[PDB]
Amino acid sequence: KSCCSCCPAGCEKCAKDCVCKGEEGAKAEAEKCSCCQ
Ligand SMILES: [Cd+2]
Ligand SMILES: [Cd+2]
Ligand SMILES: [Cd+2]
Ligand SMILES: [Cd+2]
Repeated sequence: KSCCSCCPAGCEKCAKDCVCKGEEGAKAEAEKCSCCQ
């Protein structure tokens, strides 16, 4: 699943376990993040 607001369901960055799973300062609402990019 997209598992994110900053990533789609294809983010292979999240294909391991959602690299941004940390809902701390890596807010997904952002619509996009800066770890997978
Ligand atoms: Cd994300
Ligand atoms: Cd991601
Ligand atoms: Cd994710
Ligand atoms: Cd990310």
